[PDB]
Amino acid sequence: VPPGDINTQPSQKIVFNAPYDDKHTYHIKITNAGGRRIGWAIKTTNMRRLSVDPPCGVLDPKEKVLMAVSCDTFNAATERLNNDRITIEWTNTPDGAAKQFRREWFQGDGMVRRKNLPIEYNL
Repeated sequence: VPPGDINTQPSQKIVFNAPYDDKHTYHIKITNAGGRRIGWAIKTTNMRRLSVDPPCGVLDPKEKVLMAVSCDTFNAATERLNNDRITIEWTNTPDGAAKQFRREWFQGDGMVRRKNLPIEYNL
């Protein structure tokens, strides 16, 4: 069956504040707003600058995880600011699955749901 939804905080996007002369580490609360257990994974678009940790996990119904999105120093006057975003994928976990993330959940026949959280740089 299709995966239920998640809630994230923040909900629509993530904003990083100048100054960018130091590394900053923001968070994201991901909550599983559905009726079944889900496995989830995270990407970002700019991996020399931006990071994610942990890059995946499992989440029972109503269960939450706090996730760290890091942003390294960079010259905000000079470098790319524009098409960055975080991407969360999840799917329902197979029947009788353990609570350790398995990439092959994402690969066989099934459904994958995603949500993007664009990054904004507040200069």
